[PDB]
Amino acid sequence: DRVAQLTIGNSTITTQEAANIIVGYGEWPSYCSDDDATAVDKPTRPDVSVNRFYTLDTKLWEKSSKGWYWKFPDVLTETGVFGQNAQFHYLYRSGFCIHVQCNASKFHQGALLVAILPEYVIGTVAGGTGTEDSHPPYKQTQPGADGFELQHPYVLDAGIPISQLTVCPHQWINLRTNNCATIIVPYMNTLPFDSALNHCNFGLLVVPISPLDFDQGATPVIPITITLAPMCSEFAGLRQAVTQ
Amino acid sequence: DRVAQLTIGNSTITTQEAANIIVGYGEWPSYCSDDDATAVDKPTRPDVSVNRFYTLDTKLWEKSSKGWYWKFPDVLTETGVFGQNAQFHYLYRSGFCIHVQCNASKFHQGALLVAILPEYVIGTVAGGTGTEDSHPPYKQTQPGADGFELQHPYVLDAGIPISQLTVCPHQWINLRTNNCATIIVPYMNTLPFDSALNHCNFGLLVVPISPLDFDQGATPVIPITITLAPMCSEFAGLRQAVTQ
Amino acid sequence: HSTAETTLDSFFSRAGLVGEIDLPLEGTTNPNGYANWDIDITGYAQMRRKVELFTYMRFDAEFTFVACTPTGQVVPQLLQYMFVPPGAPKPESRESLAWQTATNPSVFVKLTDPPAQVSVPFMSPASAYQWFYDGYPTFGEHKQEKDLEYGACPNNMMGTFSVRNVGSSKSKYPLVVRIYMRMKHVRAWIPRPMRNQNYLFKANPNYAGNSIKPTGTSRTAITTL
Amino acid sequence: HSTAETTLDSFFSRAGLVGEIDLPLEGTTNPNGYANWDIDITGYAQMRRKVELFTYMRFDAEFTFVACTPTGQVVPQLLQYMFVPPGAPKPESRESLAWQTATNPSVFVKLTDPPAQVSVPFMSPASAYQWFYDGYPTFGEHKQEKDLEYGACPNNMMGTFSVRNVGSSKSKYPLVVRIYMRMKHVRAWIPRPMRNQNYLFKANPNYAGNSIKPTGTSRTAITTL
Amino acid sequence: GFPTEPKPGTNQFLTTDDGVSAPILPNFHPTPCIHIPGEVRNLLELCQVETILEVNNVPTNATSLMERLRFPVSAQAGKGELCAVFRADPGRDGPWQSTMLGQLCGYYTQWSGSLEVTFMFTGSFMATGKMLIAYTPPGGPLPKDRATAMLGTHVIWDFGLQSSVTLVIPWISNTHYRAHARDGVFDYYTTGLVSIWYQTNYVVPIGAPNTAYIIALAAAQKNFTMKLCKDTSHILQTASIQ
Amino acid sequence: GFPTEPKPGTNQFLTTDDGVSAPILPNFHPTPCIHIPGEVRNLLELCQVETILEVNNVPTNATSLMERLRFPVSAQAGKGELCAVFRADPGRDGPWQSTMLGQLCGYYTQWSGSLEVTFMFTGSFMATGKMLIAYTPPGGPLPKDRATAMLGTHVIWDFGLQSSVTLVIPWISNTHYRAHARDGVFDYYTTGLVSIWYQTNYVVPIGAPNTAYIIALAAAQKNFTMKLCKDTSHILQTASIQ
Amino acid sequence: GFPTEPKPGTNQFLTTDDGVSAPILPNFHPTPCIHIPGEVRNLLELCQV
Repeated sequence: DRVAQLTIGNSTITTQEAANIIVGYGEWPSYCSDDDATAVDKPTRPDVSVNRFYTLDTKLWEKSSKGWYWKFPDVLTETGVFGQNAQFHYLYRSGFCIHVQCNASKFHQGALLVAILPEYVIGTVAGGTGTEDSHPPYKQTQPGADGFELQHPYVLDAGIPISQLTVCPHQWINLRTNNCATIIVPYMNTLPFDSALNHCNFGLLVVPISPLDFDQGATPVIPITITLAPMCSEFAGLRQAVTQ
Repeated sequence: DRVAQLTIGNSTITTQEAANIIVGYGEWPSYCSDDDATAVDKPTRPDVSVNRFYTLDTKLWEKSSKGWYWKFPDVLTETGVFGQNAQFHYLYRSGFCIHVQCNASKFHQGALLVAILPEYVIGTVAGGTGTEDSHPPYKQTQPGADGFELQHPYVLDAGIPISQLTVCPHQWINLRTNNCATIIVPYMNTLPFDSALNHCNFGLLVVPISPLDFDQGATPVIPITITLAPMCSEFAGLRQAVTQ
Repeated sequence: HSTAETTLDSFFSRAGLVGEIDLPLEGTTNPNGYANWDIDITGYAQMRRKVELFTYMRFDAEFTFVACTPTGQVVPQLLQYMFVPPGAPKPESRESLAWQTATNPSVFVKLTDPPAQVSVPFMSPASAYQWFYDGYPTFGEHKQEKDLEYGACPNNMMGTFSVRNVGSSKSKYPLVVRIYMRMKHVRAWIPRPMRNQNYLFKANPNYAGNSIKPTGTSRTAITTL
Repeated sequence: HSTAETTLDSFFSRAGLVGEIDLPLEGTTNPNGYANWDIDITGYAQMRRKVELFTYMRFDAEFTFVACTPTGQVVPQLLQYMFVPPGAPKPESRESLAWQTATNPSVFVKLTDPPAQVSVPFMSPASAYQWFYDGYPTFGEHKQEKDLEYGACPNNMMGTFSVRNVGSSKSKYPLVVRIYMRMKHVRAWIPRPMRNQNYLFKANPNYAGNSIKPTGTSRTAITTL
Repeated sequence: GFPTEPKPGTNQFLTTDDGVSAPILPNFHPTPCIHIPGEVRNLLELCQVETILEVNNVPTNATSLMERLRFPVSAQAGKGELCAVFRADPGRDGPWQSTMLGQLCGYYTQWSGSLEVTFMFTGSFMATGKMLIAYTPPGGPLPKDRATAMLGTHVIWDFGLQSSVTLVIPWISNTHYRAHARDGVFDYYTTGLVSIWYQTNYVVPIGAPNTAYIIALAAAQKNFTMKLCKDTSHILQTASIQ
Repeated sequence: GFPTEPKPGTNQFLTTDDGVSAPILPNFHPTPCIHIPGEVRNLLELCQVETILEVNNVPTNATSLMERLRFPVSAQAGKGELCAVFRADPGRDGPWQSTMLGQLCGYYTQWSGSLEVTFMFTGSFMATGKMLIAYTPPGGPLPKDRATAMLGTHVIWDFGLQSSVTLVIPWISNTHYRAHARDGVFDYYTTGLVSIWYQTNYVVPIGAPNTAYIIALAAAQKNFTMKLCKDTSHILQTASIQ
Repeated sequence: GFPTEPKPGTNQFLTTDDGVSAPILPNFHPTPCIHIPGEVRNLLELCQV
């Protein structure tokens, strides 16, 4: 139960210090029913070429880090064959298998909260005073694969408490216990299909709740890598490639 | 299916470039039920002497023609034994088999829309400005066998779009495909019988949607002939002959 | 996806304005405390355009009468509505003897009561009403002077609707009666092209010949949006 | 101990204020005897905070309209409420032609009658309403000037609610219409953290950055009550 | 009497309320209903009947109105030239406004389903040619050339004995229903674009016309549906109707 | 008509009355309901999900808000020193206000059932230690020392591979339900007190941090129930929301 | 009481409306009907004379 292997497509992930697997809302990704669908054109289900593990950028965990987030359909729109299909097709649909990995040693300590927040809408500080109706820039609402850093993690940059973020599919990475978190997310939206460009079904939040710490001499560079794989990907409404 | 023969009475029509047969509103002409009738006198059903093909005047299709129309009970009221019965009797009832014929060559081109418009009420241009409540003359509402030419085909001289005239039993004569149109119309009215003089159950419209064209040298005279036969004719309420 | 909202009843069973009667204190329009409205739903464009989508129509209807002053003010006044079928005596005054309604159906309401509502059957001698009648109602010569009768079908002329102040003296307030109609148990035959131009008159499809506008919007070029 | 009072219906099926419309005699706020309220239950904190506990919600509702003057006085006045779905013509005046309601649903009531009440279905083109939409409604470049559209989901924009004095002259009294909503047959998905800071605007979760208060009460020391 | 308690909505007159009303004529019996041809049961029956699509909605002249009903095709230079273009949106201002489908749509807020457009070639028997009718789903800008248009849903049409060809505009949407598309925000519900290109060329012998016309007829498929009644965008009346 | 007789309550508008109301749209049919993940049926489903309990509700500084989410533990002098303390009352001002349970409680006048608090040690792998979490039922004043705290319900927690431990605050009440406890008279409904003590000591080798933190997560048990809906004590709004 | 909602037509007096009306004489019983010759059931009986 502490060891596990995730194989999908032509990619395999290994781990010897896992903490089980979470299946968001107790549901596995699935394809769209014939009665839940509307688009009449036959969709493309590329399978193995898009349903595989993509490893996005690595972040560095510092004793003062606040946390980061990634919007999901988004992080992959410019990567591999998944990205190509997401650009050529109007409609997209899929679940995800997210595997956040971060290892240290038996002498390091700290705890990361890895959670999935559906429809993660970002807010602004409203000019500090709260009298200015400002809005988050494109660079912040859809940060891409590089993710974005939280400025006010306590309120998740959206006026909501992070202490309650656990009502969402989550898992923790407690260095003294495990070195990775695995969460499987089904397609969640009020529509059977939607644009992979304009809409971000959910956001991945990785936030340090218990600060990283260690004594001088132990390796100081502790990376946090994000690996994710689409599941049951379906695309429809073919046309030319659109970036945004 | 491209060839056909229509025999009724002592008349026969032949064609080797037809486009099937249309049966208006999916119903064949029939006689009046004993429960749909009111007039108590026994009707006359002359059969073969009136249910036959009558060939009315011929029109010339020009590269600039607008289109023509014929009101139906009317076109026949002064022809053959059908006309005599229509004049001597107050009440009349019957269906029709309309066969519009027009042939050219494999080098001519053009398309005629042949349609049946029930209760085809004619309107006027209202003095151009639309402030004068003028009305169409008898010569135009009931043109007889010579038919009448449309002044504003786009609106069918009645303020309605010709582009939607296809919701009525119709057929096209596309010179590169067929050289005739056959439409069978049942008796349509809100009464079981009616006057063949005062009321015109429907109108036959022949309108060029795609202009006639050909190169100089090919015969320039392209006629459009209208042949029609009453079906299941019934007359009642006998008296002296009335013209109008 | 359901196809229920496109049935004839779903489409037509919605009350709409078809009549409007004025009963002012001073003026030249029904200033004697009574009015005779010729029953014709062809006086208003919205309702008219819908029904004119079909040639023939058979249906029962629900008439609602909303009354008040020209400002929308509700006043304590008693009115009498009377249906006068063709042939019955039309009232010539507020105190006409015809208001005895020994046989005609009448409704007595106060403007303070909720709008009067009533059910009407299909009362045509024909099997259906005709929004279009391509012919004349009588025989004989059809001269210029009588072209007024072209397209006039008596099977659609259901009579008159009369209103009055239930009294023998002038009313203290100016009134207005709006008539709404809701069709029920609808049957319809032979669809036609939908009205293209503005309506000008009731008994006919006349259009302004100098202002013949296209069915819709236009653009600069056929190759550009 | 029963768990019935914590079902979604028990929790949400309680009418609460969601709208308030003013129809004064003199002023700069709807002084012409009519008003157009954009249907949005996000204008009042109590009702808003509850529904924002969930991300998506599907439900039918019961709207009640309580009308009276600014002093709470009941006056003999006749009003007309009209639901104008998106696309329908919004009235531009008290005598607008749109008040004919040939198709839109309307309610005519006197302030002396008990508050009008009506049932509304789930009318979104989506399978549920979204209190939160993390995205834009249209494609293209998203410049500073158009950031106004972020988080705006048309599937939640149900139209307008219009009110007027049923008349052609100025009303004799100043009016106020309070709109209450009671949810029925409720389905809800994906719970979220409950509003932490004061609300400032309707179409968004903006908060005063200089007045970020703690979720709750505070104390001197962690080792003392 | 029986204890009652009137609720809000009392006395209101809801235009679309389907209730009972007192009958004005007791024991009245309507004229029997004869059998009449062409009875309609559902409006969708009409949405499936093809009516002329005004693709050539350019001429506004008084004498040139009849030519919006058909567009030209003729001998070209052989470089896959563009013939015509138009939005596939049914309830939007444009070519579809001339069709019965477009008109009935005006009465409903939302629609769903595949559409179809039949093109009839009215040239001469001796005229030959191949066209490429393409349908570009949402997001795809108006294809600049044939090589771009052919990447979407399309059909190569060959002129012959069978005068017409049908381009089916399959229902390819993100939402189950589409509200009417307009410029701006509601362009979210756009259906896409249709464009006719010359696959080869309009070829003809000596003695036959160098220009022929095509007539487009449009309607809906069997899976087409509409919902939420509303009034058409236009009211054909300016002043009171006399 | 049928004899009726209206009673008191006529015309009143009761906010919570569940009656029938006239429908505004006849024959209207809602958009089909697709399947959506995470559907909630009862709020008690949420009261059982653990959310971070702000035991260290001391820092109010702008930059120090994130540290209320965890409290420190470190090498001591070995005399059973006190670590932290807090009231077990769910719907009372204090640490529980940061939890989902505490927030949902705000919407109900009364509650009943056992509560649970899970403590997660986020020190290093080399750090060891044993703590004593004690729950003191009503009447018991804040225990002055460990020898007094251990006389109530408690659990000795040993740090190890299993990072967390759960302190169950059993439902020990005189009444079947408890209304929210406040200072003064309503302190009658107090649940008690929780206090963490050092059973032994936080031990660590050379090279490992001398201070580590603990994160407390709280929720309700399966026997937890709430009744009598009311509005939360706070309204997040000062002026009109624009 | 039982929630009701009066519709248009309320209070109107329709001459031909066939409804119920309060009886003025409770338990009143009419004089028995003897047999009388020439009873008419339908006016069409007279149109044939």
